[PDB]
Amino acid sequence: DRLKGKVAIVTGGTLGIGLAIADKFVEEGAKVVITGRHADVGEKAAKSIGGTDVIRFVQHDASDEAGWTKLFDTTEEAFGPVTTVVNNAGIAVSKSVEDTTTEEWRKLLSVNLDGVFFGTRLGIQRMKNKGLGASIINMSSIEGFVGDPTLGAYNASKGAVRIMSKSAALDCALKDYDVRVNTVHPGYIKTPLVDDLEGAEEMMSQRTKTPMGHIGEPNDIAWICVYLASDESKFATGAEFVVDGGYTAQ
Amino acid sequence: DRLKGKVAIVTGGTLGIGLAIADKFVEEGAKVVITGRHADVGEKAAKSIGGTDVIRFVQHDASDEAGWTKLFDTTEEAFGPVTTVVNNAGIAVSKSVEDTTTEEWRKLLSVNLDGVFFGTRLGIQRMKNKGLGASIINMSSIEGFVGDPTLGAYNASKGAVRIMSKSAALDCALKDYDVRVNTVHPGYIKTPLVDDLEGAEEMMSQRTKTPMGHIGEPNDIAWICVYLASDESKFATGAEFVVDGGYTAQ
Amino acid sequence: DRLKGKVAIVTGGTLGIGLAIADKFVEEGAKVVITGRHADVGEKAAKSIGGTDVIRFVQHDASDEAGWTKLFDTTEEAFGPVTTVVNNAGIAVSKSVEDTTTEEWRKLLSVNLDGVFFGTRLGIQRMKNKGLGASIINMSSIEGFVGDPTLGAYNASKGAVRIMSKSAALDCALKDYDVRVNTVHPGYIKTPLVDDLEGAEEMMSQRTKTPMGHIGEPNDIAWICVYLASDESKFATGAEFVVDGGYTAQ
Amino acid sequence: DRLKGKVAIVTGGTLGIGLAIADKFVEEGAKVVITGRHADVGEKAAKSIGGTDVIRFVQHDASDEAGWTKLFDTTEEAFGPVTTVVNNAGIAVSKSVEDTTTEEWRKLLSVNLDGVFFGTRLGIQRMKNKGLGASIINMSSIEGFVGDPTLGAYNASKGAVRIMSKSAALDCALKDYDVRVNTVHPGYIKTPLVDDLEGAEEMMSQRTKTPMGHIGEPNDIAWICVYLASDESKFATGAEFVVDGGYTAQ
Ligand SMILES: NC(=O)c1ccc[n+]([C@@H]2O[C@H](COP(=O)([O-])OP(=O)(O)OC[C@H]3O[C@@H](n4cnc5c(N)ncnc54)[C@H](OP(=O)(O)O)[C@@H]3O)[C@@H](O)[C@H]2O)c1
Ligand SMILES: NC(=O)c1ccc[n+]([C@@H]2O[C@H](COP(=O)([O-])OP(=O)(O)OC[C@H]3O[C@@H](n4cnc5c(N)ncnc54)[C@H](OP(=O)(O)O)[C@@H]3O)[C@@H](O)[C@H]2O)c1
Ligand SMILES: NC(=O)c1ccc[n+]([C@@H]2O[C@H](COP(=O)([O-])OP(=O)(O)OC[C@H]3O[C@@H](n4cnc5c(N)ncnc54)[C@H](OP(=O)(O)O)[C@@H]3O)[C@@H](O)[C@H]2O)c1
Ligand SMILES: NC(=O)c1ccc[n+]([C@@H]2O[C@H](COP(=O)([O-])OP(=O)(O)OC[C@H]3O[C@@H](n4cnc5c(N)ncnc54)[C@H](OP(=O)(O)O)[C@@H]3O)[C@@H](O)[C@H]2O)c1
Ligand SMILES: [Mg+2]
Ligand SMILES: [Mg+2]
Ligand SMILES: [Mg+2]
Ligand SMILES: [Mg+2]
Repeated sequence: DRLKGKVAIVTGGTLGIGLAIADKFVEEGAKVVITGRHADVGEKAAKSIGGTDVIRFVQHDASDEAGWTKLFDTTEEAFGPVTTVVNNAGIAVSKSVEDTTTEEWRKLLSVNLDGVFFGTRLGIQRMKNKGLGASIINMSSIEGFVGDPTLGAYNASKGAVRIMSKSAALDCALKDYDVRVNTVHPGYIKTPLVDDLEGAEEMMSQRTKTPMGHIGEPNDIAWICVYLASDESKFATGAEFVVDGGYTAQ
Repeated sequence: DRLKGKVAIVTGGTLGIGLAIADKFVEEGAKVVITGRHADVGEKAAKSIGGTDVIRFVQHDASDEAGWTKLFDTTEEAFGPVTTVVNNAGIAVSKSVEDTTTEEWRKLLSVNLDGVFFGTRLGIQRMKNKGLGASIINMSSIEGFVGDPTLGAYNASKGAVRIMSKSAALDCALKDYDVRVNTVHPGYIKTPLVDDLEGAEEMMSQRTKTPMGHIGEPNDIAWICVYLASDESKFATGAEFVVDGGYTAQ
Repeated sequence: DRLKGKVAIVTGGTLGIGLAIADKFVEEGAKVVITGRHADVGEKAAKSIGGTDVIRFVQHDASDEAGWTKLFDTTEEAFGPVTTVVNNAGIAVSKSVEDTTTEEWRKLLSVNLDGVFFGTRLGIQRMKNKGLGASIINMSSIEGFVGDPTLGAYNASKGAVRIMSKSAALDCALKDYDVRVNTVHPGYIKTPLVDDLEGAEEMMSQRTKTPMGHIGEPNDIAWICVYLASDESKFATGAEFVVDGGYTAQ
Repeated sequence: DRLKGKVAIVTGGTLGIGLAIADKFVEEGAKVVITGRHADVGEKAAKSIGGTDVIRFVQHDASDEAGWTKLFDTTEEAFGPVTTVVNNAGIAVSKSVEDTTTEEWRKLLSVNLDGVFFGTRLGIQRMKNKGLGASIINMSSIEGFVGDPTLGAYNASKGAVRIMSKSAALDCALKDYDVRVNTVHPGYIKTPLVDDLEGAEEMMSQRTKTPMGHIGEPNDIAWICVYLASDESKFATGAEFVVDGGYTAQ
């Protein structure tokens, strides 16, 4: 319904937030290609949402530049012209700036920053001037707004994603590309990422962190992405959309 | 559909943005009471959207404090317990801070600030702890983010609404009131308000103002309000939602 | 030294932050008039900093509009043309939006908002186009950035001051008035205001509030005001300056 | 005077903003080591400010990780324990996100992001827990707040610097390291960087960009850095300091 005729690429769409985004996208009429590095997890994820007439899994590392062009070619051949790109693939490292190894630093930014750049850049090139009502949704974080003492590299990547997206949004708007670029800034969401962050759920459920006294679910982010992907938000570009249970409000 | 069982008060719902919010709210299954100071315009506005089974007009000035209590009583009698409050009623004065008369200053703030406060305060008192999935949507502006040399009082009011709403959102969250509070920050939208601002449409359509090269329509704001009113945004509180064609992105 | 030839009005300069601003202003060569409602405290405050050749007390309520004109006339007669206005006079009420009486609401805003407006508006009219390197410094807060569940009216006032100042700054800049307008956003500072907020010092000293593990002192705000008052910041206008021990960084 | 006993490393201190920072730092009593890639420009710069008793040039690429440790060792041997680190070295590329080569992307981020990370990380390790009143000043930009259609990679780096610094500031504060971390966000400043951006000065001097109708000078940024380096700002950490002639205010 709300995403009629839309064709979406959702990176890291096999687990957590990305899975829910893909799930709700298909539910609203969109055709979706999800990516991930693990094929077994990926195929199970895709089949869990629907058949290959609406959703397909493509194994792809978001930091793999050459693979991005093939990903677009695959999606377009399968479903027609890509209209929506969700740069969701991302990882977290639990290290202060002081304690961050250069290897940790480079690896996180390769995925969280370079991966988003690859998708956004190619997304603009491929979707511009085609009357698709194209939408690029880049997954930032509340960590793109505020800092965390043990998420140094993570903070850097999300701050980068936040502002880089504004540049793309402006360029597309000024050149009448019919492409919108926005960022989503989830608070803490119950996902495998958060499960891997030791004690994060109990600590961030505290009122001093999340005022609602609990963390969110992947569907909380799926629904704001549906809005941004749909023509409902045709006047929304370059903006930041925060779903965080009040985290950044205090 | 998306607003099933919701009962909404939309202040200033007889023209422009408020009218579209009411229009789309009814479309998504909500019961709506719209307010305005002019009865002739108001009654015509309500009938243009639907019958009295889904929408009714109530004559009410948002700055009328005593009237707010009667408004809630009237809405509740007609449709049952209020679940949604859209503090949308607002006015603009085209004056620099330097050139603003104290009368202009007090009158704009009476409506834009005191009115939003009256609605938010009573909204919390009336909707808390009732499992309604209550949502309070306060209409700020891009003028709550950036200044304009000829919108002094307006800027003050929208900045106040922006941050006051965060206070309410936090209070409701920490006390488990089941009430969410968010602000919407429209860019320039084609409405009687903008029509009353001499030459505003052509000037704000310039790329140096709105990068998309045009201003928005009332439906652009209606749809984000639908999202905030719905249980889809159950994890969104204390946040700011900007639909401005890229105005604040540059 | 750093404020040579400057003539400053500092509202609420008899205690706390305002007192320190006046103290350091005089130290850096400026002539200062401090205001307050209590004459006994005020006269003692002025004499504690210096003689009437550098600082004088004038009894004046910031919400007294007519009194503002006489204040400027008095200051100018004593020290020559005013070059600097610090709208610092402000009060706090410890109430949620829900629990705020309309009387509390109107009174806080009368001082914190209308007072700042009166000073800013007249400040522009009186200091523009005189080559004074004029600076208007409006005292907002971290509560102009984030909300607090028990500072509803306060949050509104500080958000208003934050954005209204931008309007004034832009107007002055575009019209080449040689007047700059900026806002200062202190975190929690050890003052009679904070002392009047029951238990505020111990609670806001907690790491979850102020990361430095303590609140600030009035001199912390004095020194950033000295910078904004001086010609050192001749390229700074419409901006927000935060001294909060990291409060808003998390 | 204001920087008594301070020992500063200023990366890219041989031209533009960095040169002025070094100049004013020495003027205020600090000992300074400036870096740059070109030795001839570097030595001329250092000698132009003072003798080797107050300032020395060290040839160093900010993206050279191993060189950073030697830089700290050199500075400390020459002047005693480092107290201040100004991560100022940075470059700009005039390309939209769409038109940005991966090489351009990687090279800019290597300097503007990785360089700042190297300096901040080592800065914390070397200056913590020594009672130095240590200050880390990371040079972001207005391009870390808003986007520009032809500064894609640049926007990314400055957004990254903006938020990464907050993480460091929090960690240092919570662990009582006696190290502060803040970001400076200059508007357009007359420097060789801006001269290399074709037509940037005339375009950004337009009122629609910089409201003051002109761009700034390197000293405008030097003076805010002096404040941040001095003990005057001992309560300021994790914050953003904007000197932009009103650019981001509209
Ligand atoms: N969960 C939160 O609290 C939260 C909060 C704010 C922002 N975010 C952001 O939302 C995004 C998703 O978060 P999440 O919690 O859902 O993470 P997640 O649960 O761990 O799932 C991440 C997904 O991305 C895939 N992936 C991981 N690395 C990849 C790579 N290099 N290339 C392609 N795909 C990759 C993963 O599959 P494979 O491992 O098999 O590759 C997985 O399907 C992230 O960008 C995150 O930064 C999350
Ligand atoms: N249009 C924009 O570009 C724009 C941009 C950002 C934010 N906003 C905000 O969005 C809100 C609505 O904007 P708008 O453009 O649609 O305004 P509008 O076209 O002029 O319509 C305002 C509506 O509010 C009613 N109203 C006016 N004063 C009232 C009062 N004291 N009490 C109750 N109702 C009142 C009006 O009806 P009556 O006159 O009969 O009372 C009218 O129905 C405003 O708060 C505005 O500040 C608008
Ligand atoms: N202290 C903090 O933690 C903090 C944090 C952020 C922002 N601020 C802001 O910084 C400003 C000063 O704070 P503060 O802590 O130093 O307050 P304070 O300790 O209570 O002192 C307030 C000063 O203003 C005067 N004053 C009060 N009401 C006035 C009025 N109507 N007209 C003129 N003068 C008046 C008071 O003298 P009289 O009573 O005799 O009139 C007093 O000298 C305030 O605007 C506050 O909102 C403070
Ligand atoms: N100018 C503006 O309008 C403006 C506005 C906002 C932010 N900023 C930021 O302020 C900082 C300085 O700006 P600027 O205008 O003064 O630039 P600039 O005039 O071109 O000077 C940059 C200085 O850094 C040195 N440098 C360049 N690349 C380096 C590297 N890889 N390693 C070490 N040193 C290096 C340069 O010397 P060598 O070439 O010999 O190496 C030069 O001395 C930058 O981070 C910039 O992003 C500038
Ligand atoms: Mg990199
Ligand atoms: Mg916070
Ligand atoms: Mg009033
Ligand atoms: Mg702007």
